[PDB]
Amino acid sequence: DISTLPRVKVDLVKPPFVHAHDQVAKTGPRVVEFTMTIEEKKLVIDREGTEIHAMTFNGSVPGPLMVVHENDYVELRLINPDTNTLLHNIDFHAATGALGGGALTQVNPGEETTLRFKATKPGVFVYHCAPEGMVPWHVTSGMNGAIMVLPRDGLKDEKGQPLTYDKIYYVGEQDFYVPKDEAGNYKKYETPGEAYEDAVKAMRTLTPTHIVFNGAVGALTGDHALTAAVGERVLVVHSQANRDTRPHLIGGHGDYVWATGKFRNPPDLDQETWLIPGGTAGAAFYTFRQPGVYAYVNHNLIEAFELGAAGHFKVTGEWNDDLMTSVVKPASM
Amino acid sequence: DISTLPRVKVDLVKPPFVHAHDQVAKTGPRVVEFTMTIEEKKLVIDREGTEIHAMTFNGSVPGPLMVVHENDYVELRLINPDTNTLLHNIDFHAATGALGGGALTQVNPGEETTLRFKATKPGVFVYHCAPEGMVPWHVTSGMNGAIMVLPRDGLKDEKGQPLTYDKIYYVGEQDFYVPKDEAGNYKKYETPGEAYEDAVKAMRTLTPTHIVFNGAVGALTGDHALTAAVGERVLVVHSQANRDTRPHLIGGHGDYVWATGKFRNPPDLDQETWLIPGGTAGAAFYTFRQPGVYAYVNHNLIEAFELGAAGHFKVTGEWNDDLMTSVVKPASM
Amino acid sequence: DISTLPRVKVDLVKPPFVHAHDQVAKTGPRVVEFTMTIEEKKLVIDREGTEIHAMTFNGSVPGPLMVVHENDYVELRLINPDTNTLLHNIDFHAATGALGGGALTQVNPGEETTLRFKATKPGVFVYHCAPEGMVPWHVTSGMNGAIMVLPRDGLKDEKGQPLTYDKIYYVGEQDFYVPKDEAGNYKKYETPGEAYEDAVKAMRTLTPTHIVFNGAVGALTGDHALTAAVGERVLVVHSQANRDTRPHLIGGHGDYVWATGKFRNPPDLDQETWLIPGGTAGAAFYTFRQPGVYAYVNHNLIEAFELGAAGHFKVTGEWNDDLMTSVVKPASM
Ligand SMILES: [Cu+2]
Ligand SMILES: [Cu+2]
Ligand SMILES: [Cu+2]
Ligand SMILES: [Cu+2]
Ligand SMILES: [Cu+2]
Ligand SMILES: [Cu+2]
Repeated sequence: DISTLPRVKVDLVKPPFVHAHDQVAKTGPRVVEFTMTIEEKKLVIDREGTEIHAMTFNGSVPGPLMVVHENDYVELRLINPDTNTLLHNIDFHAATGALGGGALTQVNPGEETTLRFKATKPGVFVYHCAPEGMVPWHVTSGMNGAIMVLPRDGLKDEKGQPLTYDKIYYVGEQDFYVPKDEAGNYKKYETPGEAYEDAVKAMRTLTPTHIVFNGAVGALTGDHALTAAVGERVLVVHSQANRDTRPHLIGGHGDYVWATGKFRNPPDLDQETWLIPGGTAGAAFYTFRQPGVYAYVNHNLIEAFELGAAGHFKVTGEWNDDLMTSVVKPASM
Repeated sequence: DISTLPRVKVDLVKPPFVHAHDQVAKTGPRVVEFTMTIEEKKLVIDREGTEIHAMTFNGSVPGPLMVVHENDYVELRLINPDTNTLLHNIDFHAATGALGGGALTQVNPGEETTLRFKATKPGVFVYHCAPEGMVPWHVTSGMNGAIMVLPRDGLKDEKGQPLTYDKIYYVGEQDFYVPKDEAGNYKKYETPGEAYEDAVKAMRTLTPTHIVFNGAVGALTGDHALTAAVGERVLVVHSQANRDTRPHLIGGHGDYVWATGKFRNPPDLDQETWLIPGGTAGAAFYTFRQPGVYAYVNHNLIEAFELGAAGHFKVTGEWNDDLMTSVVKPASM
Repeated sequence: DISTLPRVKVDLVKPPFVHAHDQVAKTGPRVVEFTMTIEEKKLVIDREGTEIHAMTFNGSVPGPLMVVHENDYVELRLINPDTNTLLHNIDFHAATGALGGGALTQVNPGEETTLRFKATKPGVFVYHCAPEGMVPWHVTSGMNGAIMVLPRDGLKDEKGQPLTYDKIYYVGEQDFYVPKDEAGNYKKYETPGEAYEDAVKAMRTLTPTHIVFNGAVGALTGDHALTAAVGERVLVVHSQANRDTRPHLIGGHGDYVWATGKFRNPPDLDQETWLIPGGTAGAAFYTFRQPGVYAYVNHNLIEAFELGAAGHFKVTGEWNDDLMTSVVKPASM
C-alpha cells in the first residue's frame, strides 16, 4: 500500500550537475516526488548565433537527471504553462506501460498532470516527449533527459565488489536539424506550425546540422568545464535520445562502462570508446590518474570538432611521469 | 552418414509469423528441408503509393524465418522461375564456406539448385542474396531474411536457467533507396538494367528514403499489429541485412537481449534499446506486464516516425496500477 | 626505475602485416622502442584515379600496428621531416594523460620528439594525429593506426583457457571525404591551406566518398589478398578512428570477438557481424574450416561494394562436404 510509504521531495538541478542522492539506499522504498515545468524558449546553439525554438523540460537541454533507487516509486508532476503553445507529454524508458507514461501525460498549455510509476529495473534510462504525430520534432528540439535507477546496494564491478563514485555528471548529447535554404544558410521561423514542414524535411536528411553537449557548442568548456582531482572516481552518465553516439575521454578511458546503461549486467572494462545507441543512456566510471585538460567527445571526430559534440574536463593534481613523460621535447634536427 | 538421418519437410509461413518448431529438440539431428521460390514483383511501400521493383525470397520482404537446431543440416531447394529476369543466389551467415553458399547457388531464371549446410553455431543469422557485382542492389531491393539455429536444449538465461517463449515474431527491417530526381520526387523504371545506375547513385548517398518493417510503412499496424496477452513471454527476432538499427519497445523493455544474436553468449538484461549492426540478426525476450498498445520502433525516431520503421503490439489483459498509474489526470490549473 | 629495464628496438612493417612479437611474454617488462616518420604524400585511392593529399605515419594508410605487452613502456620517436608542410602530433588511446600524448608531441616540419608511456591496459587501441583545431581533417586524411597491448600471458577465451593465433593481420578502415563540385566530380587542390575550407564542408556532410581497407579500393585483393590455410587460427585486428564499422567474414564467423577490443573482457562468441565504434579498434579470432575465397567486408554492403570497404582472404586446403555441399548444382527445370 503506497500511502504507507515515505514521500521525499527532490529539488532538481541544472545539467551537467545532479541532485543530491545516496548511492546505497539509507531507507526502504519511497515515493520520490519530482516536479518539472515545460518551457518552450529560444536558444542560441553555436558561436555564429544560430537561434532555434527549443522545447525543454525545466528550461534546459538536456532535461535534468532524476535519481531514484530500484523499487522506489517515481511521482512526477508535469506542468505545461499557458505561456507555451504546444501539447507535450513524457515517455520514461524506465517505466512499464502506457507508452512509458506517454499515453497518460498529454498536457495542453495551461494543464498539469501527475504520473506515478514503479522503478523496477536498475540502470540509466532516457526520458523524452512523444506527442502523437510529432515525436521526432519534439525530441530533436531538445525535449529529452534521463533518469538513473540505482540498485539499492549501489554499483558493483564485474566481480560483484562495490564501486563508489566521488562525483557524477550528466552529459546530454543533442542532435539538431536546423532547416537550411538552397545556399546552405539556416532559415528562421515565426510559428512552429509554419516551421513544421521544413523541420520534417531537415530531419529526413538524417544529417544533423549541430550535435552538442548540454545544449550548445562549447557549453562544457571554459568556466563550465567539468572538474575533478587526481584520484577521484567520476561517473559520467551520457544520453542520446535519437541518434547513436560514441563517447571517448581523450587522455583517459572508461574503466567500467555500461554502454547500454543497465546495471544488472557486468560493466565492460578498460574501454577507449563505447557505443551508446540512439534512444539509450549509458554510464562510464573512471578514476583520474593525471592532471590537466581532457577532452570528452563523441568519437566521430567530425561530429565532435566540427558539429559541436566536445566538452572539457579540468583535472587538478600531481603529474605521474611513470605513466607518461616527454623524453625529448619537440625540437629541431 | 547423412543418408541415415531423418528428413523433415518444413512448410514456411509469411513474416512476421514463424513456422512450427520445438524449442527443445525432441529428436536427434535431422536434415531439415526447405523450399523457397524467388519472386521479382512490384511492391507499394508507403501511403503515397510509391512503387518499387522488389526482389524477394518467397514473395515477401523480409524473406521467411527458417528455424532449425544446432547440428541439424539445412537443405534448401532454391527456385528461380523463368518469369524472373535476374540471376540470384543465397548467402547464409549461419553457414561455413563458399561465401555462405553464395558461390554454389547462382541460379538463372529457369534454374533451381539445392544446397546443404550444417548448422554448427546457435543463434539468429541473416541470409541474403549476393550475386557478384550486384550485392547491395539485391539486398536493398528486399532480398534478405533470417534463420534461427536454436540450441538443442533451447534458450537459457544469464545464469543458465531455461527461457521458454510462448510466442515468436520475426521483424525484418528494410532500408530502401528509391531514386529521386533533382526536385526530390521518386523516379520510376521499366527495366532494372535502365534502373541500375540510378539505383547505385541513390545507394551511394547512404541515406535511405524509406525504412520499413515487414515490407511497407504501417505493415505491422491495425489488423496486422502483433499481439500478446499480459503474462505471455514473447521472442522478437529482428534483422537488418545492410544497416544498423536500434529496436525499442515503447512502454516495455528487452528483458533478455542477444543484440548480435548468438545464443552461446549470455543475454544482456533489462535493455531499453539495443543496437543490431547491419548484417546481423538479434533477438529480444520480453514478458508483457501491462495491457494496451505498444509501439515497437527503431529508436532513431526520425527513421521510425518519418521513414517508416515502426510497428505496434496490441496486448490484452489486466492493468497493474502498482507499476504505473495516473495520480492526477491532465487538467487545468 | 626505468633505466634498469631492458630496451628492445622494434622494426615496423607495412600493414596488413604485423611486426614480430611473442604472444606470451618471454621477458619481464621492457621499454619497447619505436620510430615513425610522418609523410605527407599523394595517394591514388580508387580505380578511377582519384588522388588525395594523404597524411601518414610511416608512409602507409593505416599507420603500422605496434605490439607490446601489458606494463611494458612504449617509447616512440616521432619524426616530422622538413619536406612536410604541416604540424602533426600523436594521441594514443592506450595511454593515460596529456590528451593521449597529443599535448606533448606537437612537431613542426624539421622537428622530432620522443614520448614514453606505460601500457597499463590490455587491448587493441587506436592511435591518431590530433593537432588543435585540425583534428578530423588529419584523421580523415589517413593519419591513424593502432597499437596492440597483449596480456603478459596472451589471449584467453571466455572460460579463461588459452587462445593462440597462428597468423595476425591488421585491417585499417579509412573514411575519406573528397570534396566535390556541384555536378559531383572530385575537386583537386594545390596547398592544403586552399583545400582546408572545402575539406571541412565535405566532412560536414557526414557522407564519406570512399571507405577503404589499407588505403585504397581493392588494396586487399589479388596478389595482396590475405592468406590462410584450413585449420589455421587467424587474428584480425580492425580499426576505425572516426566512424562506425561492422566487419563480417563472408563464408565464416568471428569465433571469438572483442568488438570494442579490450582483452580483460570475455570475447563474444560465434559472431556473424560485430560493431566497432568509430574511435575504436577491435579484434576477431577465427579458425578456418573451408578452403577458397572469402570476402572480408564492412557489412553496410553499400559501404563495402560501392565505396570500397572489402578485401579478400584466399584459403588453401581441403573442402569439407559435411559442413557444406551442393546437393543439386544449378540447372534447368
Ligand atoms: Cu514536447
Ligand atoms: Cu523512446
Ligand atoms: Cu537476388
Ligand atoms: Cu552478408
Ligand atoms: Cu597530422
Ligand atoms: Cu581519439
